[PDB]
Amino acid sequence: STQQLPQTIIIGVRKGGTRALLEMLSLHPDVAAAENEVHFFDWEEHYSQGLGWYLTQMPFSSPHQLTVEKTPAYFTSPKVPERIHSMNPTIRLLLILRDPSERVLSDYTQVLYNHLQKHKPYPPIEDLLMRRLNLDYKALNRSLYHAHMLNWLRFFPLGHIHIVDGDRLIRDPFPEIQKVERFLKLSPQINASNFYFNKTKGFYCLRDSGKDRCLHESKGRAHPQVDPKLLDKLHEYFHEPNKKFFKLVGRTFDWH
Ligand SMILES: Nc1ncnc2c1ncn2[C@@H]1O[C@H](COP(=O)(O)O)[C@@H](OP(=O)(O)O)[C@H]1O
Repeated sequence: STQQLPQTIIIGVRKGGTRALLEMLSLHPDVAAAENEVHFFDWEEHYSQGLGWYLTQMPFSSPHQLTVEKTPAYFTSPKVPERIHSMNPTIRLLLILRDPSERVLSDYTQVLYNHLQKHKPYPPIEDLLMRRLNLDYKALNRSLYHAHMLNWLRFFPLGHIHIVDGDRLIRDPFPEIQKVERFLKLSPQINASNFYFNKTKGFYCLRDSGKDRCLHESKGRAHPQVDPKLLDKLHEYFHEPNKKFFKLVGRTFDWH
């Protein structure tokens, strides 16, 4: 066993289901996953240390294993594509995407939770979204998939960026995971019996080697109720950006 630079990276999107994807992929015997978000290419304190530092953060892997890490920030970080390209132009990238409006709500809910833990006030999402639609709200920008995808496609062939349907992963993960295995040239080792639905959790959980487990409590939070009129501004806001994205990647998703 040795440390190797990652042959694939889960690059985002933030709140798209990056942890679920990593854990599920790690069920494969030929996959070695970094346990934590590495934040190599996006944090200057990390990137300035060089690829040698990145290598030290990698899991140890056997000769027939792929090494993977997930850092959700990469996708929406302008500087990151060029840096990854510098490390490895032929790398295979995984991008997991959810409905952009739902992703916005997921993003808000996490930041709300962060504030609650610190006993700090945080405004209802309506306050952040409206001002007309508030275009200064950073979570909106992270859902502009077309805009960010353009930066990546300058450096990487579309064929080397596999898009995981995050909505479908939540509903029925196995078929999505099968496509990831194929994309990565992995043998189809994962099976439907590796997944079981937990009604208490409200999400699918993982079964392997006799051990059963659901994702961390921070994964799968209830979203707030939103003024319907505001939700409609939200859906409308993304309607055209979605069209542009569908044409860019040659694929449509069942989004609002
Ligand atoms: N099996 C699973 N268990 C829990 N959450 C899952 C899941 N599969 C997908 N997810 C999604 O992963 C999201 C978090 O993504 P990330 O790890 O990138 O932050 C969750 O967002 P929500 O908490 O809004 O429901 C949830 O929707």
